[PDB]
Amino acid sequence: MDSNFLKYLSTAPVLFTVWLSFTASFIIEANRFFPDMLYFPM
Amino acid sequence: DVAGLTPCGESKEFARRLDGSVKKLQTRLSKYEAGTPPALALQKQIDKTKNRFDRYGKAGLLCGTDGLPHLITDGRWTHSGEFVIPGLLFLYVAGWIGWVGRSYVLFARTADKPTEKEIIIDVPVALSFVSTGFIWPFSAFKEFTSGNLIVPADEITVSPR
Amino acid sequence: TKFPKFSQALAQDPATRRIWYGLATAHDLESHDGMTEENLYQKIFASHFGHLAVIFLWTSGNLFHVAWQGNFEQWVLNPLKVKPIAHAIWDPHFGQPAVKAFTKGGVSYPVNIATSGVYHWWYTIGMRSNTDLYAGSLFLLFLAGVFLFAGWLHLQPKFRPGLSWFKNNESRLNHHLSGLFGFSSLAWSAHLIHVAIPEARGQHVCWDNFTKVAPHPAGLQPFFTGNWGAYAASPDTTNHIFGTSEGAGTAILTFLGGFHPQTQALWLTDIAHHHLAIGVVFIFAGHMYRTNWGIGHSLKEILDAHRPPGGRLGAGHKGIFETLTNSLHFQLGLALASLGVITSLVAQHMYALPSYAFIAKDYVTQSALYTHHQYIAGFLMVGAFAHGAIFFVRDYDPEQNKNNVLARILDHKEAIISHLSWVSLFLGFHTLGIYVHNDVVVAFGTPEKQILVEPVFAQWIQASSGKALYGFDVLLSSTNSVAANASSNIWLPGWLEAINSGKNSLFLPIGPGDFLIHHAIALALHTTTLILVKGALDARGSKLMPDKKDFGYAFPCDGPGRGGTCDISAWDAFYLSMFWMLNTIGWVTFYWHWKHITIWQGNAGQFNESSTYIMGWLRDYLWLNSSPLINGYNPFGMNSLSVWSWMFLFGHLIWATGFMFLISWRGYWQELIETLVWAHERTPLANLVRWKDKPVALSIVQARLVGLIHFTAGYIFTYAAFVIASTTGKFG
Amino acid sequence: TAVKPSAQVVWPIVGQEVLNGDVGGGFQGVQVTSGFFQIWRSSGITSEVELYWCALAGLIMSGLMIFAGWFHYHKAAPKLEWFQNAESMLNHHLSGLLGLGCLSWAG
Amino acid sequence: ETLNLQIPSPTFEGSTGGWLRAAEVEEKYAITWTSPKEQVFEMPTGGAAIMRQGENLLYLARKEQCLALATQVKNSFKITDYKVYRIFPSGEVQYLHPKDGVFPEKVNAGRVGVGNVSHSIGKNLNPAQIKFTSKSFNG
Amino acid sequence: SHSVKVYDTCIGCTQCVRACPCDVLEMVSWDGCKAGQIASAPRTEDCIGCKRCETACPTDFLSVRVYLGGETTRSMGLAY
Amino acid sequence: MISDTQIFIALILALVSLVLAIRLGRALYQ
Amino acid sequence: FSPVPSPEGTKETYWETKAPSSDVLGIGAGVSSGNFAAASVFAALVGGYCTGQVIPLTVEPNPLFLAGSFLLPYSWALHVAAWIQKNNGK
Ligand code: CLA
Ligand code: CLA
Ligand code: CLA
Ligand code: CLA
Ligand code: CLA
Ligand SMILES: CC1=CCCC(C)(C)[C@H]1/C=C/C(C)=C/C=C/C(C)=C/C=C/C=C(C)/C=C/C=C(C)/C=C/C1=C(C)CCCC1(C)C
Ligand SMILES: CC1=CCCC(C)(C)[C@H]1/C=C/C(C)=C/C=C/C(C)=C/C=C/C=C(C)/C=C/C=C(C)/C=C/C1=C(C)CCCC1(C)C
Ligand SMILES: CC1=C(C/C=C(\C)CCC[C@H](C)CCC[C@H](C)CCCC(C)C)C(=O)c2ccccc2C1=O
Repeated sequence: MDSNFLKYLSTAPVLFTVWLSFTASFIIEANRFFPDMLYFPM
Repeated sequence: DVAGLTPCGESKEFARRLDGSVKKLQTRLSKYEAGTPPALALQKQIDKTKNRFDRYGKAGLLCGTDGLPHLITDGRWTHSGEFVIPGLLFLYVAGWIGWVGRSYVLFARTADKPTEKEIIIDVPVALSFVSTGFIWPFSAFKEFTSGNLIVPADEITVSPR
Repeated sequence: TKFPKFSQALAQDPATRRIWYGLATAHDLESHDGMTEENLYQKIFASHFGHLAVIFLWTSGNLFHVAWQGNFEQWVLNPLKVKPIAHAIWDPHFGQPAVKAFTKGGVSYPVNIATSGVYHWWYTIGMRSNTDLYAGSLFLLFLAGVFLFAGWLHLQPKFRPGLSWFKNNESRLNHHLSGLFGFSSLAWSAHLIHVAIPEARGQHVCWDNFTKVAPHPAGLQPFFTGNWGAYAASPDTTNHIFGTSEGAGTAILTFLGGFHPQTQALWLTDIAHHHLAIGVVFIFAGHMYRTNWGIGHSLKEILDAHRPPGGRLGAGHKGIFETLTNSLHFQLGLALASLGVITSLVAQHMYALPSYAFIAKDYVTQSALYTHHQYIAGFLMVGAFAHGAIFFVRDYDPEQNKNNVLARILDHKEAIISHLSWVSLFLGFHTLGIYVHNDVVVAFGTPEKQILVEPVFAQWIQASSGKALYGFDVLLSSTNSVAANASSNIWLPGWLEAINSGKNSLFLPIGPGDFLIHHAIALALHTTTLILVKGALDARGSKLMPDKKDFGYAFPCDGPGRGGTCDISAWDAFYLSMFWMLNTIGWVTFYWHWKHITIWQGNAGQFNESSTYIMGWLRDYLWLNSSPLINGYNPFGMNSLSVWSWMFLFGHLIWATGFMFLISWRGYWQELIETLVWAHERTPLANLVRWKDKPVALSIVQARLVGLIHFTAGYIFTYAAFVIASTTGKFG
Repeated sequence: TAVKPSAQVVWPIVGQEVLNGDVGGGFQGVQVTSGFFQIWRSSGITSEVELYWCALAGLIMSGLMIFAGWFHYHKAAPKLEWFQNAESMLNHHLSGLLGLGCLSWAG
Repeated sequence: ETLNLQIPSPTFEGSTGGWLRAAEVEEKYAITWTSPKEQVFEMPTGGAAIMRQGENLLYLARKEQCLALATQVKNSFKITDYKVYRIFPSGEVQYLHPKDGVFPEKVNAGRVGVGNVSHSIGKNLNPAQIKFTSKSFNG
Repeated sequence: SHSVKVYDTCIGCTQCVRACPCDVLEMVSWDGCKAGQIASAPRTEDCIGCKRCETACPTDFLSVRVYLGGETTRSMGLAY
Repeated sequence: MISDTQIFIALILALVSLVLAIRLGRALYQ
Repeated sequence: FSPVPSPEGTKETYWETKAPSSDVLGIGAGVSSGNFAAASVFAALVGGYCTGQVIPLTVEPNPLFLAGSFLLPYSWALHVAAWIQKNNGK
């Protein structure tokens, strides 16, 4: 894959948008399978 | 119980919360036919609402006079799952993010163009750092005691006063 | 060309800026041309007498207007049903419906109902008729004149004190503790024992009969025997009707604790014994310092000796004595910080422990008094930090303060400022985060997913004082405790009755809504402190302006270079913290008033459920209680809440006009004014008239001050109109 | 007159499916106020099948415009004397764009 | 040296941006310059004027207005022949710029330094030290 | 008028003098810097306080310092 | 109730305060 | 800014030694460290005893036990004076 295109995807706004979309996405998935967790179950 | 609170499993106001929440959904369900997509959507919401109320009742949460769960955060172990353990979980992630971010800013200082490493992140090296964060409490304290976390006051720029 | 006679730099300005700046600098005597230190202290001395007379004239007018136009005598007969009158209205802009709508209070003329509580204070301390209200007004008119003459007299050449007098720290402290604080607390104990307590028991005691009416039947014989407890015998019964002889005791010095059951106020014999005890303690305190007879302390010696030997404070307080004595701004800051805390204690302890009879059934007076004194507190607290900033810029000498507590503060100012920055952000992220979580979770129909933290630490403190509401069974709440057994023969029985009735405001029940707002109030206290501390500690210099102290306290900026330096002065951090002070007192008074109006209705559960999200504050407090206020006039008529309805809109108008001075800045306005100057000169019949002062746009600093004043004035008028009209309209 | 227009349906995640209100017609969704339904009836759409063809027609146009922006910057960029033809541009934007736009829409 | 009041003025059609009553009762500023051409320039107070070939003369209300024109006349028309005068209503004409025949950014002998402080800016005196004293903060 | 000061950290770059819109500053001879020249403020009665000189100055802390003072017709930049 | 003569006593004493306030203000003004 | 006055008999009390000079003790500058230490324990015992005897406070408290109870905080200042004198060789 082109190294200048990979250097473009390594730029701060793309990584910030991708990482926080990935981060938001597994919070969303964790609340789909395991909803309404007000407390650590113990 | 604690602070004059009632366990949610025997609170009558918690019981009325669950019933009112389901009556509100059932009257919306009364306007749809059985196999329709709006009927299945609301029937799945009545199942979810009942499950949540059942779980809260059996969890050891304490309800108020208002029938809502209240959190006890004074440090007692019977209630550590409401703040102390979520907090221990948080600080592990937070220190991980902090240790990993700190490790990359120190790497980028030794670069050919240090400010280009911060707007164009060296993703293989930055991923090398994110994996290292799992033992940040040991790595950061050894960093502290080996004189590499804290810089002395006389290498820090301060205002004249 | 001669108005700023104290400033030749302003008196030679040819613009309209001279009039504005001369008015705004008039009281800053230190900056006036040719000011010596002798004259600075002598003008402050006289203008303190002049301020004192203004306070006595303000008080005499309140007494006079109530004696003349009030219904004090009718109110005294039936104090829970009559609404006290402040003064009458004579306004030729009124219509005849307005004249009728304001003719309440049992009188035949338009009047303003009083929210100040002066009726309850004057009743409790003894006043019964209009003729002793007027006698008090006459005394204050005399006292104002005596202090006006004293101010003029101590400006005369022989009566002007020397700087050695003004800086006698030990003699002034001895007299202010033992005489101004202590003896007058003792003299106020005498007034209650001789006048207020007898007239609370039906017996009139005035100048006419005081020397022949004994406060106690035994009478100054138990005092000279050590049988002091004979003065606590037969306290007022719980059947006592205040102002009358029925149910009355003979005691003058008691420690019963709790409230008089009918007035719902502290016992007058507890209050007299409070002032006797406080007065004795203060008189002893006023013997601490050495003046002329060889006993006592040198203040300089105490400060020099308090350097901890571990060396963690450096040189300690060596040289603080000279720094505080020579800096009036350092003295002012200590006084304002101390005064600011007290006026906050006054607001907190007067709603929970009221001393005046039948007040705390005056929901409007109780609300206005709290709101008034917390706002005074926030202003005093800002001023202390502002004058601490003025101290560092102007009066602080780093070479007379080598390695002090003061110099070592400035040595780790970034440690202090960054840790305020962290704690503000720490509080702000999570306090706002929980509230937004609760709002979103409640909006989606799931209020049981709210994060509701029980404020157990405060509930445990309530229980430690005997509150039997949370089952904590600790200290005073515990029946068999060393704490509970110790106070049992004195105030414990009366206090437990007072704190375990849900009929007063002593240690009000708290829950998750109270937890959340206290952490918001904590956020606002640390953030206001941050701006003010950053203003004080960066006042002398920073990295942008390392020579910031050469420019003063209030300067506009250092220009657009070095990135831009708008709001870089220490004054500008006063400016910025004023918004945060207004925000915090808003959060405090919004909380106090909503918690009280819901309790006064009998619906404390409405606060309990709706305070945990922000829409509950918006609809159940601001929107719900707005309706009596905004209906003070409408196309269907008007009532006596029409004035507050107008002040409400008036306050929104002043507040918004302040935005114009804060958002739009000078360059736009100076260029308009140049087009207006052109048009006047070119307009026939109008260019016959010429300005003496060239019209100019307001200065950069002045516009900040003008916008801040408009913002602040709009803030006060709006809330006062709301807190008074919503409480009046509801009566609950 | 009875059904409320709605063209946005939310996923059930954190209780947010309360936003799928009863807009009518055996349907749950977010009520939309942009007036597209009234446009489509004015256009004579009358079925979801034709709405899919309009959606494809937009996508093909969307691809053609991004191609033209690339093409006219990187492959075939007009010279300044092309852009400085104000009489030609006005003739075409009055006659061709606005005039044939109205005439075709009238048809 | 003195302003020759008879020097022709650049062709201008007038504007509302010119000087007001304060120029005829307090002070007025004038700028003269030599132009090799009859060319359009921009007035500091408004629109465009045309400077005549040869010697031009303007009157402005502010000293900064004369120098803002001087900057423009030297940056776009390469005229460095500009002399700025101050004129009082008493008739007194005060030569201003360049003050000694040489531009300020070029050094000249016989210029005495005003405002020069022998130490760096951080060596000033603290305000408390010079309180109730006439002593200056620059050491 | 405004008070304009030049400190002996001036490197003689003449940039303040070129940036001054009111001809307040000029260059005088010196021997304390390599350039042999220092900025001077002989005409501060004409200083309007714009601080364009301070912006132009490249020494770490400004060799030229403007201190805004009493306002006049000249220093308020009034054409009226 | 308050008589008008009593109001007039207050106006006399407040007038005495106005005269003393002027003199204190003139002394402060110098 | 002008001379700040202090009462006559003001002396210098700033110390950087192990213990302050005995001048910080005022009228007790000549008392021995043994005498403060014995007074310190005596005031602590008598003050605690008098305090203990009136913990349930009545409307008739013994005035000697009240006055004697003020010896407990006074003992704190006594052992500080005992430490100061011992470290000054008194
Ligand atoms: C009849 C001729 C004609 C037409 C229709 C247009 C149309 C347009 N020109 Mg113009 N243009 C023309 C001739 C024409 N031009 C000439 C001769 C010149 C040289 C002087 C220019 C120079 C020029 C410049 C410099 C710019 C335009 C721009 C635009 C667009 C304006 C934004 C807009 O409303 O688009 C939305 C409206 C639409 C209707 C979208 C339609 C898209 C296609 C291209 C329209 C034509 C399709 C086709 C002819 C129809 C086939 C019908 C068939 C089914 C029967 C628009 C597409 C501007 C622009 O946005 O650039 C992209 C712009 O910056 N034009
Ligand atoms: C991971 C990097 C990192 C680390 C270790 C720190 C460390 C610290 N910061 Mg933070 N800070 C950072 C990034 C970082 N900062 C960024 C990016 C900003 C801009 C928003 C700030 C803004 C900031 C302020 C305004 C304040 C601090 C404060 C502090 C101190 C206390 C902790 C705190 O308040 O956190 C607070 C953290 C934030 C407010 C923002 C953090 C935002 C993200 C989560 C961190 C950045 C992640 C980064 C992209 C890492 C990528 C790594 C990858 C390339 C391998 C501590 C010195 C406070 C202080 O001085 O108190 C003593 C303080 O007041 N910082
Ligand atoms: C016993 C002798 C004595 C007394 C009574 C005073 C009294 C006073 N002096 Mg002092 N003074 C004295 C000796 C004395 N002085 C000596 C010996 C010296 C020379 C060494 C000075 C030098 C001196 C200076 C230089 C100044 C004063 C000033 C003042 C006035 C202070 C302002 C004021 O009214 O505060 C009144 C304060 C109180 C009544 C106590 C404070 C109360 C606190 C804040 C809380 C109270 C709460 C309580 C519940 C109140 C309830 C109110 C009610 C509505 C419920 C005050 C009248 C100042 C002044 O104003 O000059 C005119 C001033 O500038 N004095
Ligand atoms: C609602 C109005 C509001 C809000 C929220 C703030 C918030 C804040 N102010 Mg400001 N301020 C305001 C009005 C406001 N101010 C006004 C009117 C003034 C008068 C001019 C000031 C003057 C002022 C000064 C002078 C100071 C502050 C400070 C602060 C901070 C104090 C609270 C804190 O430390 O943590 C609270 C933190 C927050 C509220 C941040 C919110 C978290 C965000 C929303 C996360 C959301 C991320 C999200 C995905 C973004 C989406 C973007 C989208 C395009 C994708 C904070 C950043 C102080 C400061 O910065 O100290 C550190 C400070 O010194 N403020
Ligand atoms: C700097 C943060 C901060 C600040 C300024 C305050 C301030 C306040 N709190 Mg809050 N509080 C905080 C953090 C904070 N709290 C946290 C993190 C908790 C645990 C959930 C609480 C729990 C709490 C309760 C239960 C109550 C208060 C109350 C109050 C008020 C009275 C004083 C008090 O009890 O202090 C409390 C002080 C502390 C708990 C000390 C916190 C200091 C550390 C540095 C904060 C961070 C700890 C960290 C996150 C946890 C460690 C890890 C752990 C999970 C293993 C006051 C408004 C009381 C009140 O009046 O409410 C109406 C009350 O009853 N607070
Ligand atoms: C802000 C301010 C500025 C400078 C500093 C400062 C001084 C310290 C400060 C103070 C300001 C202060 C303290 C201001 C104080 C202002 C005051 C007290 C003003 C009082 C005015 C009273 C009047 C005019 C009443 C007059 C009555 C009359 C004429 C009745 C007369 C009569 C009637 C009918 C009946 C009787 C017979 C006669 C005689 C015929
Ligand atoms: C900016 C500036 C620059 C330099 C100069 C400057 C002017 C000095 C400065 C200004 C500084 C300023 C403006 C400073 C402001 C400082 C302030 C407002 C300090 C507040 C102090 C309150 C305290 C210590 C309360 C203590 C209560 C206690 C111990 C209660 C205890 C308890 C009791 C008795 C009863 C209940 C149980 C418990 C809880 C046990
Ligand atoms: C509106 C506005 C003006 C124009 C306002 C001017 C020029 C003031 C005109 C006010 C009139 C002439 C008097 C107002 C009268 C006051 C209501 C009462 C003042 C008198 C008391 C103080 C005694 C500015 O000059 C300005 C400057 C910098 C930033 C923002 C602004 C800004 O917003």
